[PDB]
Amino acid sequence: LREELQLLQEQGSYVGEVVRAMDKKKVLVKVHPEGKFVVDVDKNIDINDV
Amino acid sequence: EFLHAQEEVKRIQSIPLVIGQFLEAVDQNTAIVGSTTGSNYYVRILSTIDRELLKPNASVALHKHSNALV
Amino acid sequence: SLGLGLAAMGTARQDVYDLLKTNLYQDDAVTGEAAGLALGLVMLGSKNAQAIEDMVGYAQETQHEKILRGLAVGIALVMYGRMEEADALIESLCRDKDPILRRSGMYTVAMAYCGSGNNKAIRRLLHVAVSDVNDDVRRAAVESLGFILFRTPEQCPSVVSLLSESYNPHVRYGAAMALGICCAGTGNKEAINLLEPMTNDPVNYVRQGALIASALIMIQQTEITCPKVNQFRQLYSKVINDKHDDVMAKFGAILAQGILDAGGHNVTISLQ
Amino acid sequence: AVDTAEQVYISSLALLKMLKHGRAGVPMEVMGLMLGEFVDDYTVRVIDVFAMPQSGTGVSVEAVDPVFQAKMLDMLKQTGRPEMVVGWYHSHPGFGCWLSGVDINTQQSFEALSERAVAVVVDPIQSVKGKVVIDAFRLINANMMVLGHEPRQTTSNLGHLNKPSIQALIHGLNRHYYSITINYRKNELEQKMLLNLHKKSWMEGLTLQDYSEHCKHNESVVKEMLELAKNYNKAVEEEDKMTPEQLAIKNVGKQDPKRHLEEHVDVLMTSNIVQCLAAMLDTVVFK
Amino acid sequence: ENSEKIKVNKTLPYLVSNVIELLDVKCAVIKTSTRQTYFLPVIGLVDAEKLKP
Amino acid sequence: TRPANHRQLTFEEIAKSAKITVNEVELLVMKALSVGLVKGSIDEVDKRVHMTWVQPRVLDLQQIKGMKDRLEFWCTDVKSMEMLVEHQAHDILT
Amino acid sequence: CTKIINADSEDPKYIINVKQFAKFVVDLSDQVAPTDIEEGMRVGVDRN
Amino acid sequence: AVQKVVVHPLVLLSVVDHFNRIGKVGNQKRVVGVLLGSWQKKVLDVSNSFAVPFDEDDKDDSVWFLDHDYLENMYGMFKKVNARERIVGWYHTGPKLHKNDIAINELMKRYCPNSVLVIIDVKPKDLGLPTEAYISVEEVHDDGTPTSKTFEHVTSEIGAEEAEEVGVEHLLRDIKDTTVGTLSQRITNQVHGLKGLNSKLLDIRSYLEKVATGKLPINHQIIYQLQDVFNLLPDVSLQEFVKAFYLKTNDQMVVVYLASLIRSVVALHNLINNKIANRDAEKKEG
Amino acid sequence: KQYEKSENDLKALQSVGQIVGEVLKQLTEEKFIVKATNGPRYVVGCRRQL
Ligand SMILES: [Zn+2]
Repeated sequence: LREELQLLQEQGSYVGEVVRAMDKKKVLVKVHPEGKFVVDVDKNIDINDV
Repeated sequence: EFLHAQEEVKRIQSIPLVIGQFLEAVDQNTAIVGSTTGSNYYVRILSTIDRELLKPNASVALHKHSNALV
Repeated sequence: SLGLGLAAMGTARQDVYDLLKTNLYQDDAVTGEAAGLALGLVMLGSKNAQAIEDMVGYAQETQHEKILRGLAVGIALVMYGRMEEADALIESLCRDKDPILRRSGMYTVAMAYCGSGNNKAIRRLLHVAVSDVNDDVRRAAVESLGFILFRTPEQCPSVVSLLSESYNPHVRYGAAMALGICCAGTGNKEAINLLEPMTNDPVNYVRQGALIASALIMIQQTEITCPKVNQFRQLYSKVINDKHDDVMAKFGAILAQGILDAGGHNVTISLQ
Repeated sequence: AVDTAEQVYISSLALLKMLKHGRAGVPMEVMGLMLGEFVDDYTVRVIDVFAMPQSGTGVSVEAVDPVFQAKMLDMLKQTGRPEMVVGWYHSHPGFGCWLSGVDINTQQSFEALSERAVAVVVDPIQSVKGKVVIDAFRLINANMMVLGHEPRQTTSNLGHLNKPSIQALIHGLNRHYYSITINYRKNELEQKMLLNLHKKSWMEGLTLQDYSEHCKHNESVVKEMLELAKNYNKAVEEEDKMTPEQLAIKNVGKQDPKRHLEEHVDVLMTSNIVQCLAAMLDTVVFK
Repeated sequence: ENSEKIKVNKTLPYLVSNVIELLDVKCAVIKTSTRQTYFLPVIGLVDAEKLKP
Repeated sequence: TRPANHRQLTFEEIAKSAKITVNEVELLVMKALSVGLVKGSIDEVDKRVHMTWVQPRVLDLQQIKGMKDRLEFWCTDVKSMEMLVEHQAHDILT
Repeated sequence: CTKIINADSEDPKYIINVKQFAKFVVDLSDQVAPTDIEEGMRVGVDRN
Repeated sequence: AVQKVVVHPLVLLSVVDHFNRIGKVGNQKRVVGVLLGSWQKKVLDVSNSFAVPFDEDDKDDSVWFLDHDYLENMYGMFKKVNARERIVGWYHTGPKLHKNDIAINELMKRYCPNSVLVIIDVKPKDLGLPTEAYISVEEVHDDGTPTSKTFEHVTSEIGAEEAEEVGVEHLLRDIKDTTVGTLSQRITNQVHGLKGLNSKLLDIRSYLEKVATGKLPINHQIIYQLQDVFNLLPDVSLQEFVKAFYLKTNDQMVVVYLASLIRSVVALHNLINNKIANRDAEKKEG
Repeated sequence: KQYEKSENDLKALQSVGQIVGEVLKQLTEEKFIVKATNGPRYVVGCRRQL
C-alpha cells in the first residue's frame, strides 16, 4: 500500500502523436496544442517499434 | 501503520479539485483523461473506484499537481 | 590522544587519566570524539567512582554532539562484563530523553553482557528495539544482538530472521551487522541465505552493510568449504567495476575486498 | 579548513513563522530574515524569525531595509536576547525550491558579510497534507570549478534527508551551491503542551448520540450483510476444481470472500459496545 | 517616508485593464487585457468618485 | 424540603401546610406554574403533584452541610467504581 | 518584439501591446536613446 | 461582552520562549507581554504576540513598568509588516495573578477599550487547563455590595488554522494516535473522561469546605445559585427507566447472534483451507 | 487630513484579488461546481457561514 501511494504521487505524462521518426533515437511529435518536437526515447522502446 | 496508510489515501479526495473528462482506458489502473483546460494528459488512477462507471466517458475529478483520477 | 589511549588501553594509569580530563575540559567541538574514546580505553572494565560520574555528569550541559558521541562509547566501555552491576546505570541512561545518551546505554548493555544469554537483556533490548522513535538508537539495539549471543551462533539466524524484514532500513541495517558479528567465521550457509536478499535491497546502505557482514563471515574459507565464496567474490567484483552505483553503495565493496584477504590469509576475526 | 556534512538546527517557533508568513502573502513571494547563532565550525542553529515589509522590486538585495534592520535589532537586544544574524529566507510559490537568478545575486553579498549565511527556500502552497517542502542551501565558490565541489569527508549522514531531485537539479544543482541537512530541535516543555492542548475534549468520551440515530444504523447494516451472507453462501457452495486460485482471479470483483466480510461485523461490534458501555457506566455514576 | 514607500511600490509594470462596474459592500470588478475578471474588496490608490464604468 | 428524593407531593400535605382548602390546591399550583418559579405537572386521578423545579435562591449555610454529605457519597461512588473499571480493563488500556 | 501605442512627457510612460499577450506599461532601459522610441515601432522587449 | 477567545498555537509557544529567555536570570517569576489579536465578532481571535521589559516589586506592590515607548514603536513595526494585525490585549504568566493586574489592565484600555488579558501556565501543563481569559466590568456593583474592579470570566479555547496544522502534525510525529482504535481508544476516552469527573468533583469538594467553614465571603450571586439550579436533575426514577433495558437487550442482540457466529464461521474456513493445504502439500513433497 | 490618506493607503495594500465565477450546480451541502469566466471548472466550498 505504501508503494502504491508513492507512485501515484507523481506528475502525469503527456500524450502526443508521432508523425515519423528521425535517426538515432529521435522522433517528430506534435502533442496536441503546441508546435512539433524532436525528443529522445527511453530504454525499453525502440525505433523499429515506432 | 495500515490505518495511517488508509488515512493518507482517503484524504486525497477532499481537495478543491479540478474537473476533467474520461477519454480512454489503457490497461489495469492507467488511463487517458482530457481536462477542461485542454492539453490531453496521461495519468495513473487510484485503487478505490469501481471501474464500471467509465465506459466511454465520465465527468471526473482530477488532482491539481499529479493530475490523477480521484 | 587516540594513539595514547590505544597504547595504554586498560592500564587504569592515573597520569594518562589526568591529562585526558584536562583535554576533555578544553571544550573544543572536534576533539570531543578524541577525548571521549581514549578516556574509556584507559578505564576499560574498571567501574571507577570518578570515571562514570564525571563522564555522565559532563554529557548533558555541553553544546555539541561529537563531544557526546565520543563519551557515548566511552561510558559503554568503562564497564565490561560486570553482568549485574551496571543495571542502575543501564536504567538511568535509557530513561533520559537524550537520544545520544539512550543510544549510549544500548552500547553499555551490550558490553556489560558479552556472550551471555541473558533473558533480561534480550527482553529489554528488544523492547526498545520496537517502541523507540529515533532511528539511531533503534540500530544500536539490533546491532547489540551479536555482542550478547556470539557464544551460541545457532540462535542468531532464528531471531534475526524477521528482524531483516522490517519496514524501515535502519532496523534492517543493524540486522545485517548482527549476522556479521554473532557468527564470526562460520560457514553457516543459513546466514548467507539471509544475506542474499539483504544485498538485493532497494535502499543502498543496507546493501552496504550486507556486503561488509558477508565479508566478515567468510574470511579464509574456500569454495569446497562452503559453495558461496566465489559467488560473492565476483559479486564484489561486479559492483566495484559497476559505474552507476553510489559511493555509499561501493564503499562496502572495496572494504569487502580488504576484509576477505586480510593478513595475507593468515589471520582471522574471532571474538571467541 | 573546508566544508563537511553539516547540520541545521531550527527551533519550533522558527518553522511556524515560515509557514504563517508564507500563507499570508501566498501570491507575491514574501521575504524575511533569519536570526540564530553559530555554535561551532559546521553546525548552525536558528532560534528566531522576523519578516520584512513588501518591496516593489521583489526578492533581491533591494528588498533589505537597513533602517528596519538596525532598529528591529535595537529592540530585541534589550528584550529577549541579542544575537547575530545567521541568514535569511524567502518564499518561492511557483515551484518547490531552487535558487533563481535574483536569488543568487543577493547571496554573494551575505557570504561576503557572514561566514556562510545559509539560504532557506520554502514553498507555502505545496505543503498541504502532512509534510513541509523546506530545504536550505549554501553557495559554492569558483576556485574548485574544475574539481569536485562539496568537499565532504569522513561521515555517512550525507546520503539521507534528500537525494537531489530532478526538478531541483535541472537548475543550479550541483555545480553552483550544495544541499545541506536539516533536522528539528525537538524539545520537551513544548511538545506535550502543544499536543494535549490542541486535540482534547473532556466530556465527549461519555456522550451517547443516543438511540434514534443509532438503532437506525443497526437496522441498516444487517440488511445488506444478509445479502453479503447470501453472496458468501454462493462462493462456498460453488467449490469447484476449476483450479480455484485461477478461478478466483478470473472472478475478481472487489467483493465478498473475506474483504467485504467481517469488516462490517467489526464496525457492528465496536459501535454497540461503546454505546452500551457508555450506557452502563452512566447508570452507575449518577445516583 | 510613507510617500517614499508608496513611490517604490508603484513599480515597475502596469497591467492595463477595464473597469466594468462599481459596488459598495468601494467594490469593483476588473477585466484585464488577459480577459480575466477580478474582484476587489479595496480599490487602491485612486478615488471612487474620480472613476466610472 | 425534600430535594427530589420522592418529589411527587401528595395534595393533603399542601392543603395542610398552606392551610388552604382541598379544592383550591389546583388553582394554587397553576398560578405558580403561570408565574414560572416551577415547571411541574398535575395528576388528578391520584391527585399527586409531580415536580420539576428550576428556580434558585439563597440556601442558608446549614444546607451546605447536607450538601457536603451528598457530595461525599457522590465522591466515593465515582472514585471507587473508576478503580473497578481501570483494574478490569488495564491490559487493553495502554 | 512588440508594438508601441504612445508615450507621455517627462517620463517614459510607454504603453506597449503584443496583440496576443496583454498590454503592459513599462520603462526604457539604459542602452536606448530616448528619441527613437516613436509610436507604432517594433522594439526588443525584456522578458523579466 | 466578549463571547470567547481563540488561541492560535503560536502565541503560547511564543510565551514559553521568552520565559526561557529571561529564565537564566528568572527570579521575577512573571513575564508581561502584549497580546496581538484579530477582532472578528463577539467571538475573539488571537494570532501573534510580543514582549515588553517589565519589573515589579512586592514591596509597596504598586511599583512597576510597562514601557509605553517600547509598546508604541515595536507594535508600529508589526503594523508595517502586517496591516491586518492590531492589539487586543496583553498577557502574563506565573499562574497566581498578582495585585498589580488592576493597574496594567486599566492603563492599557486606552489602546483598545475592550482589552482582555490571558494567563497561560508555562510550568503547569498537566490536567485540564490550557489558559484563562479575564475581563473587567463596572456596574453599580450588585443589589447590595460595595463597588470594585472585579475581574470577570471569559471562556477560552485553542483554535487552529490551515497551513499551521501542517506545522503541528509534522513537528510532533511522536505518538500519532488516531481516534480510530474504537475498542482500545474509546474505552480509554471513557477512562480519563471519568478521571476528570472526580477531578472537577474534588475541586467542588474543596470549595464548599472552605466556605461552609466560612473563610472567604459567600458569593451570593452566582457561586451556588447556579448550583441551586444544578442539584435537582440526576433523575433516576426506576420503574419506567427499568424498561430502558430491553433496548439494552436490543443493542445486545445485534452483537450476540450476528457478530459471534459469523466471526467464528469465517475463521473455521481458515481451518479447512489450511488443513487441506497442510497435508496435500505434505503428500506431494515425496 | 493628509496623514489620514496615507494610513488608508497603508491599509490599502493587500487586495490580492478575487476570482469571479458562476455556480453551475450544487454537488453536496459544501461541494459545488463553479466555472471561471474564461477558464476551467472546479469543485469548491464556502467560508464558514455563507
Ligand atoms: Zn528564490
